Formats: sequence, structure tokens, C-alpha cells
Amino acid sequence: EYDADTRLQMAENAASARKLFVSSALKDIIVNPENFYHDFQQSAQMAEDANQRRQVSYNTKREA
Amino acid sequence: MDVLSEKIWDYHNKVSQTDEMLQRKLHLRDMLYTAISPVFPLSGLYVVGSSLNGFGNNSSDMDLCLMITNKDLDQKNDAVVVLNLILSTLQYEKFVESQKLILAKVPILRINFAAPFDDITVDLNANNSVAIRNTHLLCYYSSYDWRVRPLVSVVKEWAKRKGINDANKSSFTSYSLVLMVIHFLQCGPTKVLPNLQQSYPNRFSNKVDVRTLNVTMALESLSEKTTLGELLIGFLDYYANEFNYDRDAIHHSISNPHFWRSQWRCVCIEETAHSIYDEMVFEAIKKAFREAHGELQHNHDLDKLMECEPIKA
Ligand SMILES: [Cl-]
Repeated sequence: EYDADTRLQMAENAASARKLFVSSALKDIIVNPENFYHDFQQSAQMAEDANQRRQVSYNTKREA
Repeated sequence: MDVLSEKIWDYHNKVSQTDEMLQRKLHLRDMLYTAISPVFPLSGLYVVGSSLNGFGNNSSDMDLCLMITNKDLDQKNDAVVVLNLILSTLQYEKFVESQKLILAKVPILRINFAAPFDDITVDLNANNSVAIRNTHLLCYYSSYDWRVRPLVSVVKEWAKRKGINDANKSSFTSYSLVLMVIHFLQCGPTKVLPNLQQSYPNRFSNKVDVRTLNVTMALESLSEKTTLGELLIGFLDYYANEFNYDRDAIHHSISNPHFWRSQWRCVCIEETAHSIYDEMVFEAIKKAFREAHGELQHNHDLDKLMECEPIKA
């Protein structure tokens, strides 16, 4: 990670380059980030999950 | 299986998202997350749309949502700062070839790539969490019944060839077709799908924290076992009627602003000007829905249906 100091400065650079501003809410996200990491959508799990479905629904016969 | 249902299922397995394509896309996501996370630590990068909603037809497009906060993120200013900061970051990644910041109600970073990923185009938004909730919802509709998925594949392919799903902005999006099928399977003559939002409000609401969403968790009429071919035939018949469309906003002119892009958006979790041209195109689409119904009902031949002439608009 870049430290909070660095990331806040990067954001301020990103804003002023488009005549925008770093809001209080965005500064808060940078200083104290909330953990939204995609724990439940990781590639290996997703790839296997989707391959389980294709594999089940074709080489399992349904009688109805 | 009857011949029509068999040809539908076979077509489905041939045009649906392949394992290889999905793996490439997920890898690309992880590569993008590795480059982005130093600038937004503890953030999430979620796949949304057809790539992971259970209805993928191997399109080179991929939509991503970067989650950084549990509140709504202001899209006019803050989302643009975020996306601009990401644009600056990805300029130094050599696997990224070009970028474009697209301003809209929900601003988008469009990314193109070098290496063996140059066929894939990525659209990235900043914390538009409704896209994740709806990807999650559609994924459970896609696995509620074994008929939903092959019934979406052929329709997508038919609409594409028929010109009902087109590049020209006066046509239904792929996403609209999915909602149209689901709406049909919910409100049509044969009740195939319930309203998941009403049956499981705590799981499929908009108040739902996207961090608690996990598609690997399979959670719990049915005299119904009408065939796949009969569902397709009924679908075409259903939208042969103007009163079955989402025409009105909250002569039935196309008053609904979301008509083309999000037909029957009330199926999903809730997130300008039409002309006489849109109406004309809509009229043509109804006629196509009437032709293809007469065709398939008479022959039950998916191939003849599939080599249809495109619509004129
Ligand atoms: Cl879709």
C-alpha cells in the first residue's frame, strides 16, 4: 500500500486536474478505508462454481 | 426431449459462456485489482453484468464495480475523482493499452488491453452497488430452474440476428432481454419463477450490504413441467402484445425513459427524450415477435427461426 498521506495527495492531484475537489466523504474513505474486498467472488471459487453448474446440468439426466 | 427443446438446449450449450473465456476475464480482473489496490486498499473489484450473472453468451465485454464505501458515492464529483485517479495509475501498467473516461449519470472508465487480452473491453464504475445486487439476483434466477438459462441464450441469439438487439441505440439491450424473459417466466401463463425480492426480502433487497452476497450459497405451482420449446413459443407470443411491454413512465407513446436499456427494470432492484422513431422501431419489434411466433409454432424449427431476416429500422 501507499500510506494514507500519499493516497490523499494523489487524490488531491487527481481532483484539481479536472477542476474537482476531494470531498469530506472521499477523504474519509482514503484515511480510514472500509474493507470491501471481494472475498465471496474470488476467481478460483467463481470459476469452479460456474464449471460445477455446466458439468452438473448436462451430464446429469432429468426425468420429468 | 422433443426436437425443438433438444435443439434449444444444444444451441444453449454452444453459445453460452465458455470456461476459457470466464477464466481469462477473472484473471484480467485480478490483474486490474493488483494494480488498483495500492491506491485503494481494502477495496473490492466485483464482476457485474453478463460475465457473472448466469446468462453470459461469451461476449468480449466485461463490467467491473469498484467498491470503496458502504454509503452511496457521489457520482457527479467523487466517482470522477476516483476513476481519474485510476486512469493515472493504469497508465503505467503495460498490460493496459488505452483508457477513456466516459462521463454519464454513472461515470465509466473504459479500458482496453494489450497482450492476449486485447479482445476484451472493460467498463469500470465507482461503487455503483446496485449493479452487484442485480448481478447477484439474476444469478439466482439463472439457477432457480434448469430452463431459464437455455431460454435466455436462444432469445439473445435470435434477438441479435433479428436486429431486435442492435448496435443502433433504438433497440433492446442484452440486459433488457433477460429481464423480459424473467418477467415472462413470472407473469406469463405458466408461472415458472417467483418474485425473489418478495419471497426473500432480506436477501434480495437494496438495503443489502454487498459484502454479504455469495452466489455459492444455494438457499431455499410446480405442477408445471411444460417443455423448453413451449416456453420459447409462449415467450414469443407474450411479447407479440403491446400491453405486455414496459411502455409507461411513473396513444400509449413510449413514455418510459428506461424502455430500451432496462425493459421491465422492476424485475431487478431499482437503481431522456424518445421520438416518433423509437415508436416506429417498437412497432417493428412487435411485428418480429408476431412473425417468429407464427414461424416456430408452425415448424418447431429453431434453425429456420435462426436464419431470420434482420429488421428494417
Ligand atoms: Cl445480460
